Amino acid sequence: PEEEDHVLVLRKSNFAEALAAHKYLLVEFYAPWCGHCKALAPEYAKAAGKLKAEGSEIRLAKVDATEESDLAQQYGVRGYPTIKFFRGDTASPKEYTAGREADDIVNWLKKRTGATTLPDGAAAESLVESSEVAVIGFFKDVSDSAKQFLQAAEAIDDIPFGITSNSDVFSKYQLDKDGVVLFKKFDEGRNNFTKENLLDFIKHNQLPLVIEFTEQTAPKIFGGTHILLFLPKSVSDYDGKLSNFKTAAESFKGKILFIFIDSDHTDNQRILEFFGLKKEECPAVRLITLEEEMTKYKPESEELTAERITEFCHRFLEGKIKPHLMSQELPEDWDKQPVKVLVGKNFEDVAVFVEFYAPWCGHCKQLAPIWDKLGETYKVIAKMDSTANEVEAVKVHSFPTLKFFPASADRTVIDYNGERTLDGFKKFLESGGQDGAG
Amino acid sequence: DRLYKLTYSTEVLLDRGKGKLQDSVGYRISSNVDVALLDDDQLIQITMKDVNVENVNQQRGEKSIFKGKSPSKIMGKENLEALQRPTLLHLIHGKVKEFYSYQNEAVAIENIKRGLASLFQTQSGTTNEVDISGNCKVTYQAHQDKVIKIKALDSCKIARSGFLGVSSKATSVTTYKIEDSFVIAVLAEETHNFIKGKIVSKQKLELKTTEMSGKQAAAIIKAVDSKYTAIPIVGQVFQSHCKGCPSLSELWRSTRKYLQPDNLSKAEAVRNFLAFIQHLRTAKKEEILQILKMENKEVLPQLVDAVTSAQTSDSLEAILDFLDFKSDSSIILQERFLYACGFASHPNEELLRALISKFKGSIGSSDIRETVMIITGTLVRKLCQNEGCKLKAVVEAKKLILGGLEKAEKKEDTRMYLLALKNALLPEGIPSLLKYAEAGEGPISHLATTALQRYDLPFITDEVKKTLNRIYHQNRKVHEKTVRTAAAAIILNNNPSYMDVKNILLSIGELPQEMNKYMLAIVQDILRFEMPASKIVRRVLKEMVAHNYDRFSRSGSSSAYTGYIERSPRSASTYSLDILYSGSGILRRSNLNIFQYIGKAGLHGSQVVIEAQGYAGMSAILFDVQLRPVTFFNGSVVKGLILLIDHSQELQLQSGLKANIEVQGGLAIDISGAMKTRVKNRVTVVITTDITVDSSFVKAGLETSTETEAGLEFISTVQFSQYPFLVCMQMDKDEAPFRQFEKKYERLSRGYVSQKRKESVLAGCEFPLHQENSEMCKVVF
Repeated sequence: PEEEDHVLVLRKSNFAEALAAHKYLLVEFYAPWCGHCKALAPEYAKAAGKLKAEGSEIRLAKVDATEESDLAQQYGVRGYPTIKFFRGDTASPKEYTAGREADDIVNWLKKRTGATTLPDGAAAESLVESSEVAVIGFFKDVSDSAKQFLQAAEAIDDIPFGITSNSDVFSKYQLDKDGVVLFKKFDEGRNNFTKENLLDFIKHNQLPLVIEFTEQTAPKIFGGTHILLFLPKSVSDYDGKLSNFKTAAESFKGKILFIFIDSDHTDNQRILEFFGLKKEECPAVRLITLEEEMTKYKPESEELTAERITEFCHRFLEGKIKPHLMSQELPEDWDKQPVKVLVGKNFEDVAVFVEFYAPWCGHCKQLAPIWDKLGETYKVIAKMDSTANEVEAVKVHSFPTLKFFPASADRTVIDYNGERTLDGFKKFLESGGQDGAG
Repeated sequence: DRLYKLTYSTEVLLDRGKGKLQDSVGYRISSNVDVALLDDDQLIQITMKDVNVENVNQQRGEKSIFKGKSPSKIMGKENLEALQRPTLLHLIHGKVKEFYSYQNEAVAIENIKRGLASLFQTQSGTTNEVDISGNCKVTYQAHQDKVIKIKALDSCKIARSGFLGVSSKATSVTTYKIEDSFVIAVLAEETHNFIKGKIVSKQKLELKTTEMSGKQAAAIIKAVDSKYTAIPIVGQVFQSHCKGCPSLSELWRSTRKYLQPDNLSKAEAVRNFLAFIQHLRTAKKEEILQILKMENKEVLPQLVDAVTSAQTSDSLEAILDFLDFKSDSSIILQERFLYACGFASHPNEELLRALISKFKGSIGSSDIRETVMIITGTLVRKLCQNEGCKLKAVVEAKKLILGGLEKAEKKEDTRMYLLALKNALLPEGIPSLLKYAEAGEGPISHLATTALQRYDLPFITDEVKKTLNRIYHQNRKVHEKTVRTAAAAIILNNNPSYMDVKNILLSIGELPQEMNKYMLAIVQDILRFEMPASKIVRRVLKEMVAHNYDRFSRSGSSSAYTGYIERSPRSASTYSLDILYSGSGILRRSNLNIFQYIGKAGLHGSQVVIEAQGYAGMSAILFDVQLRPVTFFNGSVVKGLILLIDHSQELQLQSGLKANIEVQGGLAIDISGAMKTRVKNRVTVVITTDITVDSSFVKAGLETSTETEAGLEFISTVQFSQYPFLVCMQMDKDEAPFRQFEKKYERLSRGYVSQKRKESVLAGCEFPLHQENSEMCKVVF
């Protein structure tokens, strides 16, 4: 195997050889273009040098997952900075989700080899705030349930479980009996507690209610229905709107994820324009589902407050919440003109004969007096601005593809192909659509 | 055994294919035929009495020239009695042994008697029989009382020259209504169903009533008459009348001022273009060569294209003797010669051996020498797709391209052979192309990659896609972005794998935003068009790591749109305009693709690729023919009158009639680029379908000059006053007239002449591209 800066290089010819030879090997399925792999490679080399200079059998190795996609396809690797480790007989590698630096890897491998201990005179700081979410396990006999707690501690590698046997720590953390408390630095800081309810409790309390939309947080968001909020950071009462969003997030924590995104930054304007909102409403609330189909939902009440945003997720859970479309509704003076407009909003209740025109084409500009005269003579014929609205039944590559609307809602598509004159359409409408259609 | 008194008619029809319409018709030649019998060898006498020509469309009545002309006047003095002069035939087991007649007569009058005697030479079986047409796979379908004779006219071996295509059918179901011993009626359907025409021949020989000793039949033919000499049963080529009179001072002078360079846009000018080609095909070598001796050079390229569009033995020698390849003054004439040879629907090996000898010759212009090799690969591609790759010329040409590319000593030769291999479509150039795709030179690899893009899915394997992966993913070295996107376009189109789509979508965002917008738009255009590759993309997008809106939201200027100009469940025509801009928004590779499909098959109709950097160059494709790419600068752009299709199967009908099914389609193009930049695509489709039936004493014709104009002009409305690039793309089609024609003839060497005319104006609309481009363009609106 090729060794560079004490890092084995695997190109499907030595990966199996390296894993069968080195029992304790750290795996990296990196990519040439990814900036995460670009930053990880010096850290990977530093950790490989730290392990190699020490007298330990563990080392590090990188695999180009782009050129070696079979390893990613067999294992199930879905990320480029993904770090894994294969020990004995086939087992799932430890999902490395901690800090990707060298000494962090050195501390992390000790957990996977088979909790952390610190002196109790750390001024009650190091044990609790060693990391962002650090759990301390309290037990007088570090048994029947203590061994179960230790097994749960060893179940998750990414959580730095604590060991406590000193008597003053039990009283200082105010526990009459043995228990598990999750500590954090963002939401509450303390959450006191089948063999799975403890893991569910830790995963539920570890989850932050609100997430600032950034590059770093983004892979964890889709890793786990993200109700967004295009709230400017410099908006009027940013704190109050954010507190209302937090109170909304307290109602729905795990099923619906709450993300607040600053609309002031131009890097988020692409996210703004993906939903269609060109910063029309600063406190606007949109829910996006990304399960194989991007369906951006529309809240029922645009009069939105803390309660409205709070129960909007319940409204979405009811299933009655409709998707959002950029289709304008019925115009103000539709009744005055003999030809009326049946928009995509009214394309089912009111939409008789429909047509799908476009103000783009100059031939449609020339036909506008002709279509005015046809409607003036026939004083229902519907023109539809499909550039702004959307057609659900069919698509129009050639936009004046006339679909003759039937009677009694037995929908059929028959293409009129006349000469675009003021008399041909009158002759088509003189037969009631029986002649000239299709 | 005795004299048989039968009546005969020769029904000739020239339909337009409507289904039931008496718009155009042909003459009916009628006679009362007396047949007398003069081992299974037998000799008979066939005599034509009461021979007269009548019309079957008597609705007009006396509008034709059959009124006031005697039957003697119509056919002439000698030919009326020549048909009335008896003819002989030797028949063995229902097949033609030998055909005997006086032979001192016109060819066409003998053809009628040759078609008349074939009804007694018939048999449930299949063979190559002897008849009027020649040697064809003849399907005998015997019924319980009658027999159906189906003749595969594709399998006919005759001397007549029979050769973006024209489909045809040649159903020749012939019914010999036979009751007791011989023909009591004949129902001979001779439909040639090929803008379409149904030219129908029919003959009705009905028996009404009836009333030399020797062991050898060899001398009996001489004993009846000494002039009864040997002649074939197959008809011969004749031209009793003017026919294709050359008339260089007369006929060419008529079309000299109807093909002027100033009115090439007009479809009336292009209508005379196809007429003069039909004259030159039935013309001798010295006749065509004399026209170009003192012709004007300004109207010469139309004549050069017209001569080259004939594609006969003498005309090819005439144009090659006229055009001196060593002469560097006539750049355009050889270039028009090469293009028309490239656009020839039926190129020949002698032309290929000539063009090989041209490359072996001392060609003064290297661009023409490059153009020869580009056409040489085009001829090889047509021949190897016509089961001719094993030819002595083809292997010589393949070794010129393959060996020259493998062993290259000059930079221009590599660029010449890359363009040549692009037209060649040789599967053995793939190891050379993948070598040149990874060679590290920009234009060389990009031309090779686009050459690889011309290759199909069976010609691209997993190893080929893995070879292009290192170009796109940049595993080993850096490549230019146009090469990687083209390589990504090949992989996504030519059966991508699950991980291949998986890795490409993950690359979006990490690439520069100029490439990110285009690469997103390519996958976006994949999803919109419901491609078969999109199902794999849908399985990749099923996971949340690929369907995330972080990658789907990109601020860029590039685009990739594909739509249908026309679509039907039987066939469809597609177009696309995938323009990739730079980081600053400058255009880099705009791919204007024009495609046409017919059922399962499809033909790349056109492709104009405008490329800019900082150089400025354009690449032109016309109907599966990569032309020589044109560079505007470095450090009347496209103009030509050319043919598209040619179906000129000179049929010999079962009744003994000469049917010339000539379908020609030509256009005049004028593509000029001026920079606000516009590119025009001026198309004038002029289809002149002709089906003329002649027998040198009665003439009938039908001409359908369905001519259509078109135009697809793209405008790059770009505003660069502000820091964002306000780039608006718009392809504007202007109004073009649509016209149809129909002519009818019934002559006997004014006549039954009529003209039908229709006219329509097609409204033109701007192409909307995609709605993202529509937002910037609505500032103009």
